[PDB]
Amino acid sequence: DNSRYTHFLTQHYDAKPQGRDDRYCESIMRRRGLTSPCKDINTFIHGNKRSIKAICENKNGNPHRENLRISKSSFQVTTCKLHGGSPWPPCQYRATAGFRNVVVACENGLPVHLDQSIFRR
Ligand SMILES: [N]
Ligand SMILES: [Pt+2]
Repeated sequence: DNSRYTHFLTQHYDAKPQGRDDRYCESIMRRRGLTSPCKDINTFIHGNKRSIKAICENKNGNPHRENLRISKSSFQVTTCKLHGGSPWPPCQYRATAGFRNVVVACENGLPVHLDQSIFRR
């Protein structure tokens, strides 16, 4: 099984978003099915899928806290934060474009969870 890996990618991977504005967040949250109810905060990693998997092995990661891993590389990311309001569509989102290392949980050398706490801030 890799269902938790492809689910991590649907929820937290966007290869090349072009524009990382409010409208982009509002669009992608709908496409990835995170608007029923409106997810309060969600982060998309950009760039190569290769380098995100490599976080699970010592090449591109370290141990972090209890169950997690933090990346050695920095990643282009966009955080989408809910304005208002209602936990029900329509969901408006504020986009914050960042560049830093990511915290994930790994299993079978694949990321299966993103720690959103480092992007709440
Ligand atoms: N996740
Ligand atoms: Pt998760």
